[PDB]
Amino acid sequence: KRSRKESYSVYVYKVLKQVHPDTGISSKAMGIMNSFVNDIFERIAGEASRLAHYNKRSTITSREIQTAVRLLLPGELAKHAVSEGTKAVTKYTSA
Amino acid sequence: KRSRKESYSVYVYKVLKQVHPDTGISSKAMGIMNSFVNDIFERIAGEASRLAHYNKRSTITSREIQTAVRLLLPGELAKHAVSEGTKAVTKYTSA
Amino acid sequence: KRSRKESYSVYVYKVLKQVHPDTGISSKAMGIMNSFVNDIFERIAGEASRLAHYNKRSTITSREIQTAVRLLLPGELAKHAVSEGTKAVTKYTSA
Amino acid sequence: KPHRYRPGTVALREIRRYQKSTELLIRKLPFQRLVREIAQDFKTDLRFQSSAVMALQEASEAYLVGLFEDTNLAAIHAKRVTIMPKDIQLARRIRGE
Amino acid sequence: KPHRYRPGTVALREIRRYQKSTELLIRKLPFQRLVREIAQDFKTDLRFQSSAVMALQEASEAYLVGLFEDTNLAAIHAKRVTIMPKDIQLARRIRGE
Amino acid sequence: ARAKAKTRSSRAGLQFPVGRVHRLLRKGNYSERVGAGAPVYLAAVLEYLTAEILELAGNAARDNKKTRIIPRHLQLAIRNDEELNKLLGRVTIAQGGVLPNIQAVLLPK
Amino acid sequence: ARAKAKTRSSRAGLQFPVGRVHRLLRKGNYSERVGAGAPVYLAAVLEYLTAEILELAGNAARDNKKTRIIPRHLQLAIRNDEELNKLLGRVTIAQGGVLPNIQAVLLPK
Amino acid sequence: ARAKAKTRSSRAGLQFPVGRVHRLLRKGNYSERVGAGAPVYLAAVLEYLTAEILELAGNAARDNKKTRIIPRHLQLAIRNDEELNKLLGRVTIAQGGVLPNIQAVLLPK
Amino acid sequence: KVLRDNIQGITKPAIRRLARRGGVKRISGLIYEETRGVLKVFLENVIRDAVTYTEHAKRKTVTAMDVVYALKRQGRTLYGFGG
Amino acid sequence: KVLRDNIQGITKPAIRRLARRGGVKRISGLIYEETRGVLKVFLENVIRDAVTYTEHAKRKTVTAMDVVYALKRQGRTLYGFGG
DNA sequence: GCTCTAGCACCGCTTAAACGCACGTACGCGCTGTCCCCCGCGTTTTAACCGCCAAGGGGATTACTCCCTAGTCTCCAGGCACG
Repeated sequence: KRSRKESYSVYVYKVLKQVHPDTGISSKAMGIMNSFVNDIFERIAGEASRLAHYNKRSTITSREIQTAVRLLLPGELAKHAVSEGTKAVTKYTSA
Repeated sequence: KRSRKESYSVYVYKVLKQVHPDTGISSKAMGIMNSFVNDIFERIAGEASRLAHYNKRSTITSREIQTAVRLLLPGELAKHAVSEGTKAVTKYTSA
Repeated sequence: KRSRKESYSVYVYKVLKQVHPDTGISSKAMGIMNSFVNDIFERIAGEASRLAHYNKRSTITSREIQTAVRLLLPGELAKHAVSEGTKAVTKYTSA
Repeated sequence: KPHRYRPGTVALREIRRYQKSTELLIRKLPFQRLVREIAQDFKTDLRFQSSAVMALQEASEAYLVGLFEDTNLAAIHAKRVTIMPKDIQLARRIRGE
Repeated sequence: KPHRYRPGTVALREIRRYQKSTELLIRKLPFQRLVREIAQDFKTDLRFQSSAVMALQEASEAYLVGLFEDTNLAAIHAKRVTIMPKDIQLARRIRGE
Repeated sequence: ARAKAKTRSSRAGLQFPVGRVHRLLRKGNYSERVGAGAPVYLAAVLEYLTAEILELAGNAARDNKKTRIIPRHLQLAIRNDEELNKLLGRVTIAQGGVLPNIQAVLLPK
Repeated sequence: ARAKAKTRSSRAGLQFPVGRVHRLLRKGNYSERVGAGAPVYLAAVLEYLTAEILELAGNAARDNKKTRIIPRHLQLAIRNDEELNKLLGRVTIAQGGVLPNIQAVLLPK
Repeated sequence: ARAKAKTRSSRAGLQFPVGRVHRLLRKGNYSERVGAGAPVYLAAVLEYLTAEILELAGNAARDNKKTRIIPRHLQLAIRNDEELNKLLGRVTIAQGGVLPNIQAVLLPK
Repeated sequence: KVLRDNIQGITKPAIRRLARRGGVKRISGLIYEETRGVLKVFLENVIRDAVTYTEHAKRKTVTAMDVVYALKRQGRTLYGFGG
Repeated sequence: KVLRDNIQGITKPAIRRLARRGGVKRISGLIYEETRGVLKVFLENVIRDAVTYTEHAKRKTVTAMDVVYALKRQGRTLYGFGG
């Protein structure tokens, strides 16, 4: 008997095949991507919590992360991310 | 009232509100965009018809337009176009 | 068991014997004539289709392909083709 | 002595001004007279939309600036700067007519 | 002294002989192998009939030779009988690539 | 008891119509039958091209410190881009003029 | 019980096919419908064009003292007509080579 | 009697899980309320990040002509980009080594 | 009613403005009449087509839509009046 | 199986014979390199198009019919191979 | 899924193509003079632009009613395969 350990397996595999169908994966690289997504997630999450404390809002909306991604993410990366999330949330509200 | 002269009006304004919320649109620039969409749609539709006759196909699906985008649009734009078109058809299959 | 291939073989040979009874013909020249007939037929068909598109006409008429002859076929051969086509439709409807 | 700019300096200023400029470079009513004249050569008593005159204007000037860009390349090809009829004939013969 | 012509006379004979000539100017086997070289540069295990190799052949002399009429019109524009590469890429640019 | 009329463009998550593009493919007379991926794919490539060129148009307008897009900005935006130029070599923009492309030897020393 | 089978090209007094060109337009997807005089006119145009180029081809074969037409004769025929060159200037030929065209300064002396 | 299941990732057209990130923000204990657009926004941000870095890593793997991505490819991918360098200056990569960085004085001559 | 000379109505300094838009610094004196000629010839090339659409439409008035169609037939497609 | 550098298989005297058909009297030694380069460019375009045609047709052998289709697309229509 | 056929693979002579060197002649082009020709600017004219007003030709729309045209069943006959 084994307990399942959660990871970011199929999502990184699918996004790689969406960007490069003919490029393979090694498992140590897969661990590096697991640690990357966990690290950046906790960075944004902690910054969002600090903003919620800071403006005394009891909530984290899309606007808090919008603020947080010009906080941590730089510039063109941040503005492309803002655009991606903006179109994502418009598709989400349309669905 | 008069008969409706169909155009791409509201679509060009909403895609601009996605990509640049603050800038405005002139009627001349909007006519340029209408004639651009007319030209590119005409080119891709005509080449799709060409591939329909050429492979003796009565059917034109996304695969022939992927063929046509690989034909007409050069390189960087071609693979970019294939990427968001593939994302679009996957979300179409997932409705 | 092989498949029939559609060509312009005896037709071009007949009009060849009408314009020059005593001469011969090669197969490479026949490929040239077959591709020529296909290309000019396609050019006239494409301009006729575009003309029917422009003037919202859902049918291909002899008047608008005559227009297409004025368009693609230049100068004096255009009016010779007009004479030939009008004569041909005259003895066709009289038939 | 009244001030006089050197030959070519005002030419370059015209170049910079008119590359920066976007407006029409032909008087519109003599253009309309000419296009009505040449239309009358092929079909009598034709009428022109003013927007159609503008479209023929912009297509014509676009054709001309493309040909002149070609002849500038032909002139710098020929180790010269004064464009010549041989440059225009060359550009048209290269373009395939 | 042995028999030897002035420069250009044999060139004129070459020009006349291969404007008269209808047969193929380039070798078959290295052309087919070069087609295969570009083929596996794009997708591996790609095959060609001899007729397709002939078709790319005919396209190659058509395209290249047409560039040479455009090129020597450029060369006679530049008052020269010797062509230089700048004629070729300027001709390609005027053609509208 | 019919389902709510929800749009195929939002099914694509896109803005250029599946409906209008499919209609002009059907009535443009290009094939007898048209697959469902065809109008969504072609609307997607038009939306990509439109977004890219209005990105360059907006940057061109803000470079000229102006707010509203003009065909001067459009023509500038087209011939900064090599693959757009190769796409639109034979197309002339209304009131766009010519981008400053000045050959060097005719410039003064 | 039935009328005798009569070819429409000979009804028009032409050799080129009313039937094959009509069916090929109807399956070529250029409109939904075709007028009755349209493929007769198209066949007449094609027969005229082929008659002209074959007349010049027979002339070229007689000039070369040959009986059977060669694509060299066809290229010689097309490039020696200015209006056919205006029709087929961008068309490349199989085994036709080039028309004899030596320039003024290319010739010696 | 029940609506068919659609994931929020398919509603947003993302393939990172919206629900997983929403859970992990609930149980990451960062606020007692979280706006609904927040986790899908964050998942889209990581989607852009992972897509960017997998473009870079796949391109690097093609450049060293290896089919499978390796942490060396990842470490070249991060360290050859400036803004990812600022994003991950203080990050250790297992078996990624160091970017090829030789100073100009270390070269001979 | 009839017009005989409006090719000279496209003035020489207007051609100079066009050539400055074409980036020409120095223009020969023999250029201007040739530009009149080539613009003239181009206008037959365009307007026979445009009149041909117009007489296909059973109309008498030239429209800009047919101008766009004639220009795109020659592969010089004009943006700004289609649709 | 794999080849590296067969582009010189189109030999220099082949290019000379081509220019003799093109009516070039004197061909500089600098010329042959960009002729090979532009020939690479043109064939790269044509074979890209042709490979796209064949991969659309789910085949593994290029036909000359697809070649003349690629020549229809790019604007160098060729006669005589069943187009 | 089958099949069958020309491309792929491998094999064996044959000098034409290639190629390379060497003599030779022509080729491009810079300097510089020389001649010439069109731009810059000033001045003068004049209709272009503006702006303002009358009028009607036909573009466009709606309706009507009829010309026509693909489709299909069927039949037969000339073009294609084959020699």
